[PDB]
Amino acid sequence: SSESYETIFSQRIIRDLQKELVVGALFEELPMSSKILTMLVEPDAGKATWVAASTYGTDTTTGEEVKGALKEIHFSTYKLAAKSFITDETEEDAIFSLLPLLRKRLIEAHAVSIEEAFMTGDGSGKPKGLLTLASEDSAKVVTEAKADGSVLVTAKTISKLRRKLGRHGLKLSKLVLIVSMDAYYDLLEDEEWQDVAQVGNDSVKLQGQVGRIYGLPVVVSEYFPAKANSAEFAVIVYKDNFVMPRQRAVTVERERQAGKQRDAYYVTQRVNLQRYFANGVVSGTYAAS
Amino acid sequence: SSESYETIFSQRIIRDLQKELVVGALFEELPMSSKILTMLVEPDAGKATWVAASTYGTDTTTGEEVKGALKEIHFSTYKLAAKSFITDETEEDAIFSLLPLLRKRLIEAHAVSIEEAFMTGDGSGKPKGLLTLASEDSAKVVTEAKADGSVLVTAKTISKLRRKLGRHGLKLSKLVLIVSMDAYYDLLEDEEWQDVAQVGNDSVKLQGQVGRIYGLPVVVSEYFPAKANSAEFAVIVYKDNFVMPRQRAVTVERERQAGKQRDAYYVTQRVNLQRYFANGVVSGTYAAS
Amino acid sequence: SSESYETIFSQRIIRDLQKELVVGALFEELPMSSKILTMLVEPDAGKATWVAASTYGTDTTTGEEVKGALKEIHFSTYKLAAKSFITDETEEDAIFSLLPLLRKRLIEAHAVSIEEAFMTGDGSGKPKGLLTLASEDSAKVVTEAKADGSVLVTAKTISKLRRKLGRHGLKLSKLVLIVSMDAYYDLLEDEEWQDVAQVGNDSVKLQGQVGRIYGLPVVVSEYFPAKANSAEFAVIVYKDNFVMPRQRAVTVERERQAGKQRDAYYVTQRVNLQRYFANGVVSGTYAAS
Amino acid sequence: SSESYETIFSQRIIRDLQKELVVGALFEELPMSSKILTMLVEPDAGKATWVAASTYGTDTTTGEEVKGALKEIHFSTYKLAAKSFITDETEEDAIFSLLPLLRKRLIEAHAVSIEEAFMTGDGSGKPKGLLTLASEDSAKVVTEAKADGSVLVTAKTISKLRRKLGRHGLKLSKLVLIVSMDAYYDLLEDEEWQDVAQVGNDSVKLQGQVGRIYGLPVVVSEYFPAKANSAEFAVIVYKDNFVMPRQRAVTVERERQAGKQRDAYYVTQRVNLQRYFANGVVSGTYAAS
Repeated sequence: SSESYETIFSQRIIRDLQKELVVGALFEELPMSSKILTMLVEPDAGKATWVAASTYGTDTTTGEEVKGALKEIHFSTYKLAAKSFITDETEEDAIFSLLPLLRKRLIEAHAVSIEEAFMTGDGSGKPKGLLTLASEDSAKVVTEAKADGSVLVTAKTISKLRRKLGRHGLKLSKLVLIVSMDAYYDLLEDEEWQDVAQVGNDSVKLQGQVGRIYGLPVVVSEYFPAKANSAEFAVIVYKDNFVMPRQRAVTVERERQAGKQRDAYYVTQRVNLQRYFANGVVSGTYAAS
Repeated sequence: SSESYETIFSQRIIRDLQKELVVGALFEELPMSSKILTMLVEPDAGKATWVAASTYGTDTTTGEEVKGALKEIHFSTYKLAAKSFITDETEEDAIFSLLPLLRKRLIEAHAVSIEEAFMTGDGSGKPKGLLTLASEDSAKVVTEAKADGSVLVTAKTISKLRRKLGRHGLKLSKLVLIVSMDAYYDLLEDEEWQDVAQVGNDSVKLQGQVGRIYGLPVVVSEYFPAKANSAEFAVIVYKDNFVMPRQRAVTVERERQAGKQRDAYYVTQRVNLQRYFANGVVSGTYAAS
Repeated sequence: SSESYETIFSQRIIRDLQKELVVGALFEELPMSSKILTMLVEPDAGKATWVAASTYGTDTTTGEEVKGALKEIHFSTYKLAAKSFITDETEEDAIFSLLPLLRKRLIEAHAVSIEEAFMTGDGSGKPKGLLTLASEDSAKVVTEAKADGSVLVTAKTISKLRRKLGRHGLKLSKLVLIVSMDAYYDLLEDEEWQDVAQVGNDSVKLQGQVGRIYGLPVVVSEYFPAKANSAEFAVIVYKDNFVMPRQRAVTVERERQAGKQRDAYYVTQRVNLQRYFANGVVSGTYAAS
Repeated sequence: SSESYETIFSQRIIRDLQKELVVGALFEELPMSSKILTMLVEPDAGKATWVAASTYGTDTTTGEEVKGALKEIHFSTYKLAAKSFITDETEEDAIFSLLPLLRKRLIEAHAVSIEEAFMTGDGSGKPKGLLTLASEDSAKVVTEAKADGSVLVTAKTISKLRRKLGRHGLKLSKLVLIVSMDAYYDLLEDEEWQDVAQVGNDSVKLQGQVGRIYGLPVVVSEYFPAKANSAEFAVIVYKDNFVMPRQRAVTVERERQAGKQRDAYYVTQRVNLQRYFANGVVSGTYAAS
């Protein structure tokens, strides 16, 4: 068995085993099944639930009241997908060892670029991605940090960030933060360490990553491209905004020629990303100015 | 058609299986069946149970003597419904495995709403809430920590109110304590810190809640409003104070029509959770003042 | 029905779990067959029971020698019971779950006042009370403390009294300590720890009690009357000085009336507190005089 | 006859026990098989696939995106060994078995040289010391520890080193570092211990090599050169590149006699190491600057 049925199910074993690279794929693994997944619920927005039934239980105010709502809420995927160019006609030179040692390799780049597009993706070919999203959220809190000019890397920006989002977003459950390593090195390697920047392990016995800010643990890995202009952050509630539609099977369809001794290698699971709301994150900013 | 009667024992059973929030969502639970479980009893208030009964015995002060007692020990219930359909009308091009995909979220909305109604609450339709309890208990004598910033994150507060309720009840079974996240970091991974909440299991040993301050496990659960003023404690013994007359085994009310682009699955719950005695809970305190 | 032999069992097992109040009594609880138990021996309050019996057989001083200890070794326990009564009218509603969840409080507050008697009681109706028996041994010898005006004794008195029944009490196996909670606040949270007070956990090892001096587990409070004139300490070797004859395994009888539709139960108990010899606890004073 | 056809197979098990030298050979065995081991493939430059390819899946920069890449996968260890001998005329003291005294330090010195060569190797015959490998890349990046003249041994140094690393590297997952005891001697006996270096063990639990910088079980050992210039650290992830290619199992080569009272136990070795790519570790400097 070669490019057939042998380094296949361990590929998905890796692919769940690499859920483990998570610049923010800790998100709500919606396990999709058919396709046009489409609930038409009302949001978890605005309530305030029942008067538990008697006479006129707040019968003057209000009713329904805000949104609410009915978004509605349709989802599917992008049939997300991978492929492994190598030399395959000469693969029968009796090794079977080499090749799983040649394996793993590409689940890495697979999931990494997957998360890259998952935070930097246009809803197009790949689904949606944070920095597009937070950009099209108009979330450039312009510009409370100032684009490498003046290293104002405290938390006041993050403070009114949290207190902008605190309607919708909750308080510190979980509420998260994906910065730049430059922003890291601006908010770690300092005395500030506010509430926490150091160390954000610190105990540990809880889940997340390097760094904690104000209770929010911190993520880096820089898909803002560097210096001055993007967000430098991703201050978002890790609950009230975003789930992860994955559908079902990745499959390692290792087909044949495909010539030049480089024969057909293909991997493929429909996954996606959606939320239920308006914004998760106001961040940066720190932009062109 | 589904969503009328096909998955319900499902929902009640998984609601049993995450009735599981170690904050109040288990307590002194009475799986009730009356509408109002009423009695007129006189528990541990007044007596002086046996006394010597041979010579003199109860002849001067005071007769009743003080409380007492009476309440009366009624136990109504509180109606904890939800009301989230989805439109099954044309969202039906073979879905059905959405029934193993849709649900789940809804009792999560239930139990979060349940707890936040549970700890702060008015008795009107909810029970009267435990953080509000300490407010109407005034169990909340200030100050013992200075109001978000240079907060004396001690435990002599704890010890003082500990024997104060040990004037009420006794000591160290259970005695419990619900904290803020502000009190989470403010008394986890500070120095000393305090009595004991290093480690934070703190053994773990017991039946289960994170932390153990001489027997007081540490509940964040994050519903204290910060802003310098609230408690950041909840000094109570559980195993004295407050029972849960928990009423009904839940039926959803997956009602069909409700037509014209919709359906109707109202959901339900009925419990009650009731003060057993007098003043058996303290909190904070710590406030802004 | 209920109020019956069927429900004494969940009304009598409460004794088994809360005879266990570690607040004032721990002895070899004698299991009694007869009632007015008595031995006729003279215990070893003078013996010395061989020289070898040798070439001499101790003929001169003295002729008995002293007491003795022919008391003679009597026992005669004490009936102890609250009257129990439930709403013996209203429930024909088969609640039952009720009288579990209603009481376990009668055995309890029964035991509460029982230990108020145990610490403090003139011998009739109760058996022996501690501070009343302490009020004959000159246990409250004058003085050690300074009448509620910054009282200064550490375990200084404890060393003195520790010598004073360093007499035929050895040290610290068992020999234990009860104090007051006023004594828990004038000494625990002192700096002392004079060998220990603070923190007195001090592992927490086997059974033990709250706080510890020198190894000795420590109880406080209530049943110690404060008012500066007291024993605010209670030191004794439990093992030598005092024991529990306990006769009546628990009977409560759930015969009915008792009229006015509320009927009759009775939390009968015959146990007894008894000792042997002479002065076996010295503790206080600690005066107001 | 011993040292003949027996202890070789014991030398097998000792070579399996001398897998265990927890300083170096904590990499990844490639157990090769023909002679040289080699797959055909060009290193897959650009993959980073993710088959979108919806429209022109990025049509600008670059178009490869990486020259080239062909390094490549073609590997062979060498004829590595330990010469060994004794005079076998003088273990004839009814022994036939002083190999419990004799070998081990054989196998010690074998692996001692081996991991020494991983500190101090040449790339041909021996593979490589990594300080060598530190040198070629100009990973010796200055100025950090000043020349052992006011040594600026900080982790801010290692922070800029991670500013290199944690891009293509991760953060402390897995990631490692090998020091000198002089290099540890600023991190032994200090308070610095920077964001985390504490301390050594500390929990203790996992691979816990001495020093725990941001959770790095740090190997000291050192067969570096010391004084002013070396690599005081080794900011790496072991799991980045860096596999052992190895060949066979054990072979000691026992041309026995060989007279002149000297044997020939040629304790071979057919293992190796190379990395896998380009940059893999920064360390130093810790120069004469």
